[PDB]
This record gives sequence, structure tokens and C-alpha cells, in this order.
Amino acid sequence: MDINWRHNQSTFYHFTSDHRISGWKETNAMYVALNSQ
Amino acid sequence: MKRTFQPSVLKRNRSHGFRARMATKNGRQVLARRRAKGRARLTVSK
Amino acid sequence: MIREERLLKVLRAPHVSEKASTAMEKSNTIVLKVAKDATKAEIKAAVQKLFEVEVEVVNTLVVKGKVKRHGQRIGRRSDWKKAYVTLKEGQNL
Amino acid sequence: AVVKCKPTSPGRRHVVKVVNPELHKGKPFAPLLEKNSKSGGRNNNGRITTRHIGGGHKQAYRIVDFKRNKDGIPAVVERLEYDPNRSANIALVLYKDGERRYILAPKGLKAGDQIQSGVDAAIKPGNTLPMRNIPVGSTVHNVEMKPGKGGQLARSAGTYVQIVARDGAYVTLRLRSGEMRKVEADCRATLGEVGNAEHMLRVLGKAGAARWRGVRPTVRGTAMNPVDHPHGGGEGRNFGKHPVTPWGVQTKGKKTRSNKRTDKFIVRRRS
RNA sequence: GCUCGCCGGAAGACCAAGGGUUCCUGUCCAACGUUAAUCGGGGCAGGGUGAGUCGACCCCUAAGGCGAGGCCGAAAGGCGUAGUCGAUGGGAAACAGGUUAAUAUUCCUGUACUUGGUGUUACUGCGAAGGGGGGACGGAGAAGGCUAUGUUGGCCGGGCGACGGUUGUCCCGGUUUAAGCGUGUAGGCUGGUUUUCCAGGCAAAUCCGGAAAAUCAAGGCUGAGGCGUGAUGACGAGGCACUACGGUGCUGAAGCAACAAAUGCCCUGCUUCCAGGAAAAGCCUCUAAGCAUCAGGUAACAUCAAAUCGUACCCCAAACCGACACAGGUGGUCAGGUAGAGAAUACCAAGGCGCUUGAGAGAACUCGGGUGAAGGAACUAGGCAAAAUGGUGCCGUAACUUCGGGAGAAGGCACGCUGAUAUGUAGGUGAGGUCCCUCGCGGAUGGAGCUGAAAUCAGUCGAAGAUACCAGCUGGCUGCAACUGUUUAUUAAAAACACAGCACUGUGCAAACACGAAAGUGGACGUAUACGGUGUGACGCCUGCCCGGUGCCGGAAGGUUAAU
RNA sequence: AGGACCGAACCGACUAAUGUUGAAAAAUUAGCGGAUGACUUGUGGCUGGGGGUGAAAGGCCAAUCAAACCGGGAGAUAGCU
Repeated sequence: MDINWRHNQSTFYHFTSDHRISGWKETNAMYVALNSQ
Repeated sequence: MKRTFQPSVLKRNRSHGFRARMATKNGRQVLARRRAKGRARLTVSK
Repeated sequence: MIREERLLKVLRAPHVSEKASTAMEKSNTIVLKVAKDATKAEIKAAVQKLFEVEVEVVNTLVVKGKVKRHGQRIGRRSDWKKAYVTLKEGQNL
Repeated sequence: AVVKCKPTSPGRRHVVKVVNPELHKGKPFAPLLEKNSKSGGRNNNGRITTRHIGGGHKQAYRIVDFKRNKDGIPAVVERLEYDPNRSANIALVLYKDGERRYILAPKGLKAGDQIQSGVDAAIKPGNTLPMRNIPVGSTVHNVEMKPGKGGQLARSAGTYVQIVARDGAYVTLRLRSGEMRKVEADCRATLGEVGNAEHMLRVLGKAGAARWRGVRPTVRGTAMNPVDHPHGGGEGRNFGKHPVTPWGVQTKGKKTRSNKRTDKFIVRRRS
């Protein structure tokens, strides 16, 4: 359980996805930034 | 959805197996580092 | 011919179970654990010459070892080989 | 015979076929066939060296006799056949000693027709003979460039070469290019012109026809990004550059012959 | 255990890949199981995988890998000849029934087949990393002959029935049988046989190829299925005797015919079309060197051998890939009934499941749905969403057009059930009988029986007959793109990319060009009617002027101009 | 006959709604496009990082791409926090 918890905390450490906050969290930040311009 | 690891034993061995690490200079250096690090399984054979 | 020094090392134990038992009491076959590298000619010759009976035919399977564990330490047992030795009409053991 | 297809279903609207009722409907002659594996445009390094190649139909190679070595033995043309490896058709011929061979089919040549290779051959279309024995001003195909080597000039369909001069040990040849070239006069050549001229009149009609001759699509350079082709980029259509190959060498004019070894043999370049 | 619901071209069954004991039995409930658990793919122990014929190994090869020498390269190393590996392909042979808690084309019963070794006997020219054949192989389409399978009748066994009727044009069930061996059919292909001669198959050849004759008109090859045997056997609905009520033994009737019919088989066929459709071995043949009263070949018989590894279990999934017992992904094989064109869809059979939290209540609100007065786009960025349309036959159908289309334009009418025509027709199939015989798996006649649309007329029911499920909304003007396609895996499917077609330009073959310190390889076993690059992008009418700038091509006089 | 027409398997992904600490690190449901072809799919092989491949989007190259991943130079450098 401890090994699975360390690896499953280590899941989104090297991500790329920009529309999702922290790799996973859905948001509207594309529209927020885009409307700020 | 179709994930990346679609397993096949024959491609596992032809690709990353022992006779294929020993077949060249750099794979032999791979085996040398795995033995020197001291590793329970060197290649992926079975 | 097969040398007798080879031919003694092949048979290892009689196999006791209920499939073995019904094979003896129903179809003349004695079931026995053999050497892992033992061929059917060696098992046939070794039952011909070590229990002095007449063997009709041998059928050999290989049984795979079970991954047990002690505490939190695993381990596979060990593969063995099992020979179904079909005798002729005149036999005892 | 060229035939416009009737325009049922687009795709057939613009097709022109070149049908030939005198070609053999059936299997080719087997012991002159061999395996011809398709490459994909890719060398022994795996890399695409010639682009736009790949796919298409499976083809078997046909050993065509370009040398024409059986001298003095006559041969009757057994039949004409479709060859997938060429523009022209091939004639299967039967020599008098019982040996069949495929030759390139010249223009007039039908089934049941005598051809004959060698020095003392009659001058009539289909006979391969050395060019010191052919008259000046004769159409001639399947020309050798070195004696004994095999034919390499005028092999593609509807193509001939005219012999214009015999100055010494050399014959001046008007190649189909328009180029005047000197060839050694001991080089064999086959009389007549090679015979499927109407090949150039076909029109293919759709995209998949090109695809089934093994010609993958051609992405044009200006549609790419600047990292890909020198033409690249630009906010809608934007050319602005002198037109080049994908490797920067000028297309549209720039001469790319450098031989210096065979410049002796070129009397006049093409125009 | 009885009911109820769900899947049933799957949510059933069998595998491959992958996993690796999860399989089966006994036992335990700590943790694992999104709850409880006596249960479990969990814990512990024991058991379980049986092969000459299935698969692998093996023989042969494709793509491709590696590669003695070799060519090349500062070194490492690249390429590659001989060779050697490499299946996803080619190559010998087993089927039915029974059995275990758990394996079975493997065990048992019955009946078989294949390939090698050895021995005997009879005849005898055998012999290759060599020659020839063969293996040997496309897309589409069309029927014909069959079968699997199903339906109905006959037969056999059982029932006469909780509620009106049900001894009959009644109800329920069964009606199965293989490989192998023998026969040779519906098809399909090909003229056959004998003699002589030859510049071909590196040599030889009796084989192949070729050229002459002569004669006969048939022979040969291949082939589904049927039929006979296998099989007076097995299986069989059910009864009988004991019954650790789990079953265990014994016995066991009929076991036929008609019709329908595949996407399976004849068929690697046939017809056709361009886009012109693997290789090598096994296999059959020919001989060379050699061996020639020997060895070897062929045939019969006998005898021996056929090793090794896989075999459990899941396999559209709780066991594989997805961190999960995850609403996802995952190749092949089998494919019953009724309605239906159908592998759609509805309801079902075989079979398998009810999705590992439940009990209530019946607020707002959210989600998935049903219906809605009058109105009917007034909503809105925009008819988004929903509603509507929806089948088959027949009538009918405009502009425009590349003469194909548009077109299912548009718009209509008919549709159930019953009866008659006709105790079910037209059609399909086709027995007994009869006739002939080159006599049988034959052809001619004949129509019993079975199957069976579709139409008209008459009648009848309902508000409604394409009644459910399933199943086009239509028309008008216009921009872009000719069209089918492709693309931003994961906010962009588009007018963008592609395209056929056009043009310009390079390229004479050791081609230009590309990958490569090089060797080499692709271009291409191609040769200018070809190949590469660039732009434009079907088709129709067309494509005007400018060479001063930048580029390219050509010129060589003069100026300037490096190493030396 | 057909890069032909309608339409399942099969391939895809146009719209809407849900979901958005999901059942799911891209799906479900209802409609939707192709569906004999430039199709689709299984098994194997080949191409590799300024390199591949690209019907071209800077797309894709193991949930990573205007230059992959791993290890090293390496405690880079950071007048900045």
C-alpha cells in the first residue's frame, strides 16, 4: 500500500497538458487568460 | 482505449532480450552496467 | 540398450492420489513420479527391469511448480514429471 | 484504341483507357518470370531516398531479352503480352531451336511474325543488328550504348531513335530527348519503333489510379512549415522566394549535369 | 427450490495473443471484496494438465536480420557474396462414442490412417548443393450442383388434462450415427497414341521445349455430394432395481420421407476486368560424375519406431492492456426459432446472467424520459435541442446539366383479417408407374405428394392495417471547394491537404536526385510516352502588358581578380 | 461496371446532453460520416533525435514533441524570487 501510494502520488509530476490545471484538474483558465489579453 | 503496452513475448525478446543485448557493443555495455549495479534480472527473458 | 546406472536414477516415487488409484484399479496404469529429464523409453525400460513387469505404453506429463509463500517470502516449488505407465494384462505392481 | 469511359460515377468521368485486343488474356510464360519485391522508395539504410513511392499492385518481373544474343536463328512471335514493369508491351517469341524469350514489342509486330537477330539479318522491324549494318536515317530502338551490354536507349513505349551519321567507328544518334549522341557503331540496335504509342493518351481519371500504380501523394512545398521545406510558412499563401528543391537547390532552370566523362560523346545537348 | 426480469451475430460456446495455477476439492474469515459474508479469482493444504495423427519443435521459404571471405571506414564500425536464420505462408497422418470434482481428437471402447528403419521374397538400371514439371497462388461477378442446418408429414413413446371444451384436421418428446474404406456422379480442364529428327534447358538426358509425319477418335486428369460399408455396433425418449437421495447400475421403442436452404463445399473452378496478381522445399520426373552379376530402385509381407516440449483455467474479460474486481481497448472461429431483404430489429431456444451496499420516503433542484389547452420560431448568436419524415408496389416528377444525372425531386393512391377465382393458383421440386436402351449415380413420359408467391372480386373489424421495434424532413436563392478521400490521437474536419488534369524545369543512364566520412543502396532490374523537383488544381471559355530589380540560362571581348 | 447508391459488422468522429475531486488522464447516451476501396484488420519486419515519418497539423515518434526518453558534463548559469 505504501509503495502504491508513493508511485500514485508520483503520477502527474512530469505532465504536459495545458488546458488542465496540474495535468488533470479541469477549469476555464483558457477563457480567463484569453479574455484578459 | 488502446494503451501503449500491447504485449508480445516474441517482440519483448527479439527487442530487449539477452541474445539481442549480446549482439552488439552497446548492449554488452548495458549488461555490464546491469551486472555491475548488481541486478537480479539482467535482461527481460522470462 | 540403456545402461543400468541411468536406469536406476529415473524412477523417483510412486504417485499416490485418487486419479492414480482409479488408474490402477480400473485401467492397469501405475502412476509414478520420474526424473525430470527421463524419456518414455527410459521409464518403460526402468519399469521393465526394476519392477520386473511388462509395460504396454508410457504417457508422460510435466507438472509445474506452485508459487507458495512463507510469511512474506514467496517461492516457486519445482517442476516434476509424472508418468502414466500402462501395464499389460499380467501384472501386480 | 483509346476509349473514353462514360461518366457514370465521377471518377469515371474523365478516364480514358488504352485497350488492346491483341494482348494475351491469360497467364504469362512462367519460367521467364521472377519475384520483384516493392521497396517503398527506401534504400539499404531504411530511409526514404526517392519520395512519393509506395503501395500499388503486386507485380512479377519478366526477364526481357535486351541483349538479343541468339544470332542467325529465326524466331516467330508467339504472342503479345502485358508487362507491368514497362510502358511498352512485350512479345513472347519462340526460336527455331525451342527457346522462348520475351522481347520489347516494336510497332508493327503481331503474332506469327519472323524476327531475327544478328549481322546478316534482313532490315525489317524487329530485327536486332549492329549499327554499322543499319542504314543512316532509320528509326531504331532498344539501342546499346556499349557493345555487348544490352539495350538502354529508346525502350519506353512509342519511342525510337534515328541514326543520323556513321562517321568512322561511331554513329551519331538523335535521341528521343532531342540530343545528338555518339555511340560506338558495333552496338546492336533493333529496327523499328517500340510499340504502344497510344500509352501517352490515357488519362487516369481519379486519384486512386495513381495510387495503384504506386505513386503516393505529393505535398507541395508552399503548404508546409518553414522547418520542412524552404517554401514554408506565411500567413496565407505567401511565396516570395526563388523556387527550390526541398534541399535548397534551384528548380526552374538550374542545370544539374556534371559528368565530364561522357561529355566526349555528346554532340549537342537537347533543346 | 419455485416464481420474476435481462442477453441470445451475445451478456452463449471454442481458441490465438497475453496471463500464469486464477482450475477442482477440503478447510479459515484477520486483511483483500467500495456493505455483511457462512461466500470468493482472498488465506492454507491437497489434487489436477496423459498425443505417431492437435499445436510447437522439424523440412522450406517472404519481408527482413546476421554474415566466412570481401569491399569500405580515425577506432568503434558500415555494407554485403557464399551461406545461415526468419512465419504471419508452403509440407505425412484420427474419427465416433464413453468417462473425471478437475484432462481429453491425448484416457477407455470400436474402427482407422501416415511416415521412416530393419528383414525376407519377386522383378529390376540406380545415382545429384544439376535440368524440366508441379507446388504456384489477383479483383469483381454470375449461376448451377450440393451439404450443414431447419420446417412439415410419417413412425415410436407418453398425455387426455386445476376453468368452458379437448379420442382428434388434438398435446408433449424423440426420430442421431463420424473418420476410414469401396463406387464413381453434377461439374471443370485437356485431343490421345506411335515413330523419326534438333543451333534450346551452362554438360548429359529416354524428361521438358521444338519440327516433321502416321493413325485413332477417344483417352486422361480433377471433382462436391449421394450411395454401400463402418454399424446385427454405439447412441437413444423413457422405464426397472437399489438408492451414503447426490444419483448409481440394468434395460431401452422408432430411428424415415418430402420440402426449404447457406455467407460453407464443388471452386486454387467459370466469366470478365485491368491495377496484371509471393518464394522455396516436400512431390513427380530426366540424367552427369560414379556403381554396374554389388550398391540402390519398385512391389508384397512381417517387424520395430514415431522422440521432446505445450495441453489446467480466463480469453470482448473480475484472470490480457487500462494504478482498481475500472461503463474503455482486444484478432479468429460456431451462428437455432418466429416475423424480416437481412449478421438490422422485436420476442425467444441452447446456454449464461440479475451488473458485491441495502431499507424507506415520494420536498426543492439536477439528470434520463412521457404527455400537453390556444398559439406555432414569437426562442435564439443560430430552429441548438426536441418534434416531424420514414416501408413496399404503382402513378407521377421541374429548372439546370458534363446527357450520367438532378430524382427516392416534388406529390399522391393502395396495404389488416376472411372467402372465392383455386376443398391453395402461377411458379419451384418431383415419387410410384410406363418406354427405351451404348443398362445405370441413365435419359424420355407421367404427374401423386410437398412447397407456394402475387393479383382481382366479395365481405368484415377497428379511431387507426407500412399499426410495435425498425425506418429519408422537403423545397428555393447563394459563397467556397470540382468530385471519393486526408488532417490538428486528447477544444479546429474545414474553404485547409490530397487529387486527376495542366505547365515550367532538370535528367542520355555509372541519369538527375536522395541516404551514406566511404563502400554501397534507393531512383529502377526503369531509359526521355521515363524519372526527379516546382507551381496550379476536374471540366468550359481563357490566361493580357513589363526583362529596370532579384534569380536562372547563354556569351566571350575587355576591366578587376586567389593559390603559384 | 463503379475511389457507384441505401444500410449492419468494421473503420471513423459531425452535433447535443451528461461527465468534468469522471465509471473513463478523452468516455457514455441519442442522433452522425464511410462502408469493394486512395478501405479495414492480424502477425512479423524496416526507418531514430536536428534525425525519422508526415494526403502538411509543427502532426506523430510509448498518456512526453518549435526538437523524445535515460544517464552523464552538472552543484550549468540565475545582476532574479
